[PDB]
Amino acid sequence: DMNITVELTFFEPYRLVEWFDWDARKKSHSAMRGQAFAQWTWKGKGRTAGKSFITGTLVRSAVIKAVEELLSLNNGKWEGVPCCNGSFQTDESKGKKPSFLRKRHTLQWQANNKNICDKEEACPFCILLGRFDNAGKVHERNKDYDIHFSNFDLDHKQEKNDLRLVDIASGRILNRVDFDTGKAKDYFRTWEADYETYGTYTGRITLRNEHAKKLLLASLGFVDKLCGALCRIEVIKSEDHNDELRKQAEVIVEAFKQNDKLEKIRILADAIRTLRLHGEGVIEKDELPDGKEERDKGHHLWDIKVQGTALRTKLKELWQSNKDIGWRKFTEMLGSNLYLIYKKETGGVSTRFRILGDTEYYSKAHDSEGSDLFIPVTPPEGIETKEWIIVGRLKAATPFYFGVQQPSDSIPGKEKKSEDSLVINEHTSFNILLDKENRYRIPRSALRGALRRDLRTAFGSGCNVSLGGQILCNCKVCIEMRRITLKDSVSDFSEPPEIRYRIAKNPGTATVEDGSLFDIEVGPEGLTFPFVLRYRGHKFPEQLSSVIRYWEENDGKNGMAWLGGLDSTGKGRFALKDIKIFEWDLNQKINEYIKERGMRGKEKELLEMGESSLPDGLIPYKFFEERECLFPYKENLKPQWSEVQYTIEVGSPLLTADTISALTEPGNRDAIAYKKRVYNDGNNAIEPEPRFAVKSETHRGIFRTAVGRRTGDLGKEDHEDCTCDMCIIFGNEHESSKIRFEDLELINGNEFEKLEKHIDHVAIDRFTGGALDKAKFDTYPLAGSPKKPLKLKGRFWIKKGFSGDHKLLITTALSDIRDGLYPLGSKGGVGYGWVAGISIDDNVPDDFKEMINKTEGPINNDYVHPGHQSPKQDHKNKNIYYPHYFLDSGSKVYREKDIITHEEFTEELLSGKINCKLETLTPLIIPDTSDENGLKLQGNKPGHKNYKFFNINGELMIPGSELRGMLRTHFEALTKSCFAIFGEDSTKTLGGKLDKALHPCTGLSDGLCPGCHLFGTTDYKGRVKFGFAKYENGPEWLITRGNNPERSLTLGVLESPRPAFSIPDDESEIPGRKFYLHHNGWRIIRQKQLEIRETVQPERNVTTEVMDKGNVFSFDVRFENLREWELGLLLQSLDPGKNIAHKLGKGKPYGFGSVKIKIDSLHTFKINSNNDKIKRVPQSDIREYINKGYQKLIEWSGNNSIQKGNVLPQWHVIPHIDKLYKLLWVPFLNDSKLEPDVRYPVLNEESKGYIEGSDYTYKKLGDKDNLPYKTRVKGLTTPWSPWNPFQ
Amino acid sequence: TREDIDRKEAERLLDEAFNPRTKPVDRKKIINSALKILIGLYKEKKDDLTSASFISIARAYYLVSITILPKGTTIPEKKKEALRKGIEFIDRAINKFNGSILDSQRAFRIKSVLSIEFNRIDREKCDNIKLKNLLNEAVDKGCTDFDTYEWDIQIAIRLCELGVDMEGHFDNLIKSNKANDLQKAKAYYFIKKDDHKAKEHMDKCTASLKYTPCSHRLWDETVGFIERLKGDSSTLWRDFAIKTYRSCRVQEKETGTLRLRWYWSRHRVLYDMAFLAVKEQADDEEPDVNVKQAKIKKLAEISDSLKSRFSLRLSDMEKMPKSDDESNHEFKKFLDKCVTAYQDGYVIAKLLELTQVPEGWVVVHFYLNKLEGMGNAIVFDKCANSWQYKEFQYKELFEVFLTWQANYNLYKENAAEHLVTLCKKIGETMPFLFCDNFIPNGKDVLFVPHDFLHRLPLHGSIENKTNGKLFLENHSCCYLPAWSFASEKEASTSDEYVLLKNFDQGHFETLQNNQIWGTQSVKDGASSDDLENIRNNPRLLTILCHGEANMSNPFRSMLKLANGGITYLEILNSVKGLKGSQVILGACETDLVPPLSDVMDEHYSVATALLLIGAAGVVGTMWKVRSNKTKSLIEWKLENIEYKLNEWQKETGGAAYKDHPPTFYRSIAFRSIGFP
RNA sequence: GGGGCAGAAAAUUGG
RNA sequence: GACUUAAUGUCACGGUACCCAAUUUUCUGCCCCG
Ligand SMILES: [Zn+2]
Ligand SMILES: [Zn+2]
Ligand SMILES: [Zn+2]
Ligand SMILES: [Zn+2]
Repeated sequence: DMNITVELTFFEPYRLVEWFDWDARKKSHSAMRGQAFAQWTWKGKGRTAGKSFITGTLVRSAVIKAVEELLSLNNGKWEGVPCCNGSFQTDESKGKKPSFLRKRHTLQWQANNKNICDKEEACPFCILLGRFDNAGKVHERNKDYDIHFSNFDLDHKQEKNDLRLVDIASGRILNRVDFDTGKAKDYFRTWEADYETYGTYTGRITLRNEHAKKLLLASLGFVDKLCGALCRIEVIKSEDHNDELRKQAEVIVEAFKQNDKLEKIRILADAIRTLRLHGEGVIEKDELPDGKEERDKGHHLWDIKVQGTALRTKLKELWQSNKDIGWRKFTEMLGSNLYLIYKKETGGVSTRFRILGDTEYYSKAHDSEGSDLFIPVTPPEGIETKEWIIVGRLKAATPFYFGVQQPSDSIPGKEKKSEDSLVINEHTSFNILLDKENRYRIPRSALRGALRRDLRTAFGSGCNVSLGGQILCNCKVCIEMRRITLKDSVSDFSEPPEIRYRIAKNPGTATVEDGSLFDIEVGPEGLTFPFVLRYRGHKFPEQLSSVIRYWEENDGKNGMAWLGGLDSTGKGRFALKDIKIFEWDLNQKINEYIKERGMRGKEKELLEMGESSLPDGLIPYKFFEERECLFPYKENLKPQWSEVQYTIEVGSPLLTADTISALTEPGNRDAIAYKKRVYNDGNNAIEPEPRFAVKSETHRGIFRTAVGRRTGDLGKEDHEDCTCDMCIIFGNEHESSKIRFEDLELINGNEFEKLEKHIDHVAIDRFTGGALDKAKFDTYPLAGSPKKPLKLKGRFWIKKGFSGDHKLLITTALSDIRDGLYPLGSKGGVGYGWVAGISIDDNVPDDFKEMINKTEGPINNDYVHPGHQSPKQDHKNKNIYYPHYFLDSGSKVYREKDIITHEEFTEELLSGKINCKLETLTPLIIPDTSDENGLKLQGNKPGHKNYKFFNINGELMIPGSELRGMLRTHFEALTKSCFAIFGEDSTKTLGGKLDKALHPCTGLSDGLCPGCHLFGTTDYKGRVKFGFAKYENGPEWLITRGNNPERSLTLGVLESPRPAFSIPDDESEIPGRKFYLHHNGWRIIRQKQLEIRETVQPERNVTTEVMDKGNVFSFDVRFENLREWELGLLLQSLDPGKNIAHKLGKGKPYGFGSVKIKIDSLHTFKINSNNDKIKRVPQSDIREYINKGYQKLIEWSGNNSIQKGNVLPQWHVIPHIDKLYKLLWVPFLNDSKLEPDVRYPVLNEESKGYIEGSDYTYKKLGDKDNLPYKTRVKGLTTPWSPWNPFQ
Repeated sequence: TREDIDRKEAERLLDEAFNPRTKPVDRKKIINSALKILIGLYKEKKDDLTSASFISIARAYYLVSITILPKGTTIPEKKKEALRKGIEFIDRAINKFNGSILDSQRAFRIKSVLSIEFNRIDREKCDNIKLKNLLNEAVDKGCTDFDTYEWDIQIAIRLCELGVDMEGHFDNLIKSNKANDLQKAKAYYFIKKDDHKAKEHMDKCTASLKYTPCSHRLWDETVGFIERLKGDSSTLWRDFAIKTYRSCRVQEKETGTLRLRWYWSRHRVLYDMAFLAVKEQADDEEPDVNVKQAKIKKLAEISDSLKSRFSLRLSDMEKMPKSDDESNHEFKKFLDKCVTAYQDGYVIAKLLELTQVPEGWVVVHFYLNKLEGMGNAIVFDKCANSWQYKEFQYKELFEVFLTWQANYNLYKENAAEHLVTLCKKIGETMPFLFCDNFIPNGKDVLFVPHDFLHRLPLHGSIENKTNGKLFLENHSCCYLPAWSFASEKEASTSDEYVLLKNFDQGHFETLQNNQIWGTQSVKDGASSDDLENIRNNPRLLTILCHGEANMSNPFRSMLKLANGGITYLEILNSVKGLKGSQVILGACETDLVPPLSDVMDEHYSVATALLLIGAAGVVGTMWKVRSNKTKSLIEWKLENIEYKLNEWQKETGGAAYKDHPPTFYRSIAFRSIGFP
């Protein structure tokens, strides 16, 4: 007749629901689904505070189920007193149904009591149920109950005010995923509550019969689950900070807006978020990157004046003002506030409305009328029941992702919303699931869904889960899954996640689509989680053993546990390690199970427990079947995914840009390489150094683009309800992908010294000939060489069910990657990321090996231009010329509007590669500006810069950007194209003096010039790719005797061009492009070497290494989708003939760097026609291409009076080709005996290097008494006109 | 103005969708493109949007909600989502007043048709009183142009269904030609209480349905009108149910050997109302006996027409692969005809006779009527040439069957006492199969079961008495899934015996050491291509393997042989050399059909595919037994091919249920599934 | 008599 | 002990926030008169 004070403690996050009595429960769907949860009621008014509890009927149901199971174990007895089966049906004629109905099976046994239970005496089971009581179904006084359960209230440890809902609960969206398609069908919400602070409930049970006390106290220790969480039942005896940060972020945004730099604010936001990965010292020790030396402006954006001070000191003051919220919350809140103010000032709040994608569905918990059933289950008398417990750890072999909805939607009170209303999105598009202490989490539902998926695969058959149900499903999967209990996992790691960006490409123009950037949070690889599984039954299943052996890893085999939600990109493959299996017998060790409470909540101790410290009743399980004996394995689970592993060799620099890490790291660089954060398990830190990698998204997109171009499916405007090959292999909106890709990791990064290389680039104006304003940049890629290649190891998984044609498509894509059609990374058109070779591991399947293995002259132009005979062929060595001249075409440009696409390999067009060689006729200077000190000599004399030759890992090279710029200037001058790179500035501006047709092509509406059609623009990728040139043969290192290095030259002072000389006298116009003259003016610089190291300051001039004449370099030009005349004009621009050459490098006014390009081989391939290796393309058809290009130029000129035929073209009939070929004519090549004298004037006699009586100063050449302005401009437009006697 | 250009572009797209010349895929692309441009215009002009743009949004959502096909035996939530969004959108349209009169009446008519469709598809959300108030306000505005739009006619017919009297509007309702005959009969019945024109126009409607496919709306509304007429106790439903049954039969006649029919929800209630109509007309007093026998024969014909096909789902129709290239063409014309009928409704051997049995046979049909909750057994006797019928209830039998199913699927051999309880419950619930008047003593009985009674052992029923006698001790039983599977011309005529075997865990090595299997076709380690090489009509084929049951498609239930096994469709296609061949299958039925959770089930095993091929009979097991029992059956059939199965079941200990229930479990598991 | 430029322009989410 | 349960009947451990997208396109480390 004594009370019992009971406490229940939760060891897992449990579930909460709002309280409605009995009819308002039927009004709501969440309340009908939310029974058997914990209940929340509001206290007071305003919907802010309340209290939570657990009803006594739920505890009564759990105790009744435990009593029935314990009586079923001992064959209807407990400690010697037999029990009857009891009653579980109610006739509707007398009395009402008891407000809850049972759909599950009821365990029964043979009743051998030989008595019928009456009111006067009854068994413990009947008196525990409450059959023969005075109270039933209508409440009265709290006496006349034989056994009574009170409500269970939350034991708040410290007394405070009324507890809030947002301090205890948090909302979350769960899912249901179809098995055949791999896509969700519907969703539903729930409230999850904390167990660390708010997981203890206290109640009272009153029993007025000392005959069923032992069964009740035993059954209290057999309850294992309640409210969606593991439990143990025992018997006892900052709005102001957000407002301040919004005000200061408004200050920063206005300070940026005054400088007309609003669009950087977005970028700045991301940078501040990246500062959560570092410590606080990056704002306290000032480790943010400083700018270039001797620059008045500092960094790109860390040195913008905000109300008089720099941005870094403003951030220091802001961190001193807000030190009480931590570093992480400060960075995240500042980033979010800056993003919100940017979105407000721009004008678009990003509405986020979705047409027909919600489908929120709750299971109809009400019973439709009919189907009130009673199903007894009778176990055989002999049978044994056991419980198996499996303990281990989960390890992430790849970066993982567990998706969650955005904050300001996971608020438990304010879930009220409407269909019409739009939803404001936040800074991060895809968030990750975390704990309250910012720990990483594997939820129970994802583990249970993955186990259900692998069990359905292992059985080979199963049911799709039905929600509105009156009869329990008897499929095998469901029978086994009704006996499995899991537990949620949290790591011991509380560091911030990593942001990974993703774009999407437009296949027609090969550039980025509009509105396709997004960012995903990923977790580190190598993290470890606990793993607990329990199974209660009569025998251990073979399919469960097959799934456990599938998930674990060993030597040779690797784990195959796919959890999470980015599986096609390879995110979420786990492995199972440290597996121990223990067995508990229940027919003889039931008291020990009751006493130890099943080790619920003490499974961490079991992993480190020895053999001799186990409790009583728990034995190690020895009959665990090995992997080669499991028949559901190796028939259903092993052939499911197959692995292809390969290695790519890249013999060029490789750059996959980051652009935010370059902002937040020291060095002051524009684009740096991509790095990963890998976690270590032996030492609990992350790692000291990162690992360079190529993303899985990138080479997934490479494979997809290759397959789509070979088949022809990229050209379709929509892929909704599509059965094409690309949508079958790579998935769509309605189907998941049949192929899964992983990252490419660098495997040979320790064989290098100085892994990263510094390469700087510039843009050269077409008129002035110098560098353009704000057009200088740097890149920091990985240093790959033709003799020191980078090796990247990658992997992709393929599914069972593939046909032969799709395997042929994948093999053809791999062969296209091996041949070099798809370069990795960025800046591929200037030679970055060019694939040199492939290799395939020997454990790749045999059919793939056979498919990849089975898929494996002195050309001259002989044309001679008649050079300008009045300068040098009349007077040999008595004239002085000007080092640069101007080439003037007309005004008209042919603009084309049917632009050639990149989405297929068209039938009539051409694609292939050219192998070319380059020979130096004059000395060549290509500096290496990574090291300003270079050789030596900075310590002896301050100031002076000295460089070496350009090299990667000790191999002399010429970059592809220089060759591309030289060939682009030649092609645009040949084809009368627009001025591609131009600047508008001080003496009106010189943009207005240009004709409107020669302005650069902006947009695709008006069309594209031939240069912008071949070489590309901002919104159209080009169709030519230039590679890095390698040194092959010949001499080296031009030797001057008296010099501090032997292979060196100290050059003269060289400064910026002045357009005031070229266009004076306001009624004048820009005279076209600027070209330089071929001469041996380097001998004057060489012999006058002592007079240069004195008589001028060392700060002005530069010292460099030089190469002699006769060197040979080799390089490659690749092309796709070229017409015959475009290829003809390209082959003519490469090799314009005998005695015509190009200009490359430093010191072009002094005569350095005359190069001759000779074509060695041309190869064209046609993959629309069936197959063969690449052809040879002999001399006749390439001469036909040159003739087609000449006829196209004749048609563009308009003078159609010249006939057509198979005659060798004389190019000098057209005027501008004649002017161009006179500008690029070499007068010392055919063993002629003439050399010109080309040098600049002297500027105001008695100055440096004035010859005695030449009268060649700028005083007597710019004073209008001789040579007026029109004669001066005409003297710069005619090539090779003499200046010292002035024609 | 550019906004009017965008609006007229959207209306041009919607009127392109309205024309009955476009395909469903083109309709989907056009209407979702129009919805994309309208939602972009909404995002641009969010609060400065005019009312008519919101009206166009709701109209586009109605056209989207038309073209969503129902997958599964329930309403998809995409349709309800589209309907509720179009209701919300038109609500904020009609709260945005001061349009013209045409805009106001157009908004009210769009809201009316949206509320009508949402009330039809969902009842608890949209009650009838809200529909009454909404349509009363809509006709208070004056949407009564019955010569222009059919939507006003739908409003009128729905209001006459609800009860708002519209005898003032009756002449305009009848004189309109756009209203078809069903609305005319509904108007004549619901308002004027004139029955003769209603009977005429209902006869025209049931005559019109004989070429219309099953996926049309008129079937659904006709059966709903018949059920409403039945609910108020009229006198015209008894003819209309039989007329609609005859129309559905003559329409479903137009299919082939791939027995499929479209799944619509009100098929079963139509067949139940037709059965109840013919049953009541047979219960009415008639002095001529031949009319009564003809009406009982019509009951049997109704049951046969229900049992003939098996009503595949929609996602199973889209999901299943393509083979043999002509059955693909018949399947594709069936599928595209059905879907174009579904959208076109909304945009604007020879079969034997029932008395052609051999002499000395009694035939028993079953029909579970879900409306009255009863079960009817129809008996045909050939020697007396008579028809009779009796009734029973099927609730407690379903409870005992589910108890046996749960106990079996947990403890396979130890559910023998629940098997005995189920057999005694069959004998108690259906006592007429022990009476001499219903079934004569000593005649072979053929059962044609239709429900979960396919799974019940009928031969092992126990008489409700003290010393109970089994059913199989005096009668020889045979089974059949439907009467349309029965055929003539056995003509075995050959003496070749073939074996196939894939599983080696069963101890059949003593059986493979036999000398009867002396032909080249006998082999261990069988495959599907080795199954399709059987040459010319073996007398006895024995397949020993396992089974896998697809729980949605009966076409994908497979026999576990090598190289992926052989499926139902491949048995229908590839196997040709099995005419007049007795087949003994070693795999149990429980591995070939999924376990059931409803009272109704229609899932056909591979044995009926063997019957459709041409086999003479299939002898199999209902549940899992030991391998030695199948070995003894195969040996007894090899030594003796003429003898019946009930003598073997009696001899081996099939009458020992009171003392040793494992022998009774192993004995009565064997069933012959083929009619001579 | 004397050094400049040291990044610029888009895309920041949609099915 | 009110807020806050009904007692001969609760599978919610009956449901993976899932599917689809290449951080990319263009650019000579160059160079003279007040
Ligand atoms: Zn009792
Ligand atoms: Zn199931
Ligand atoms: Zn496609
Ligand atoms: Zn251009």
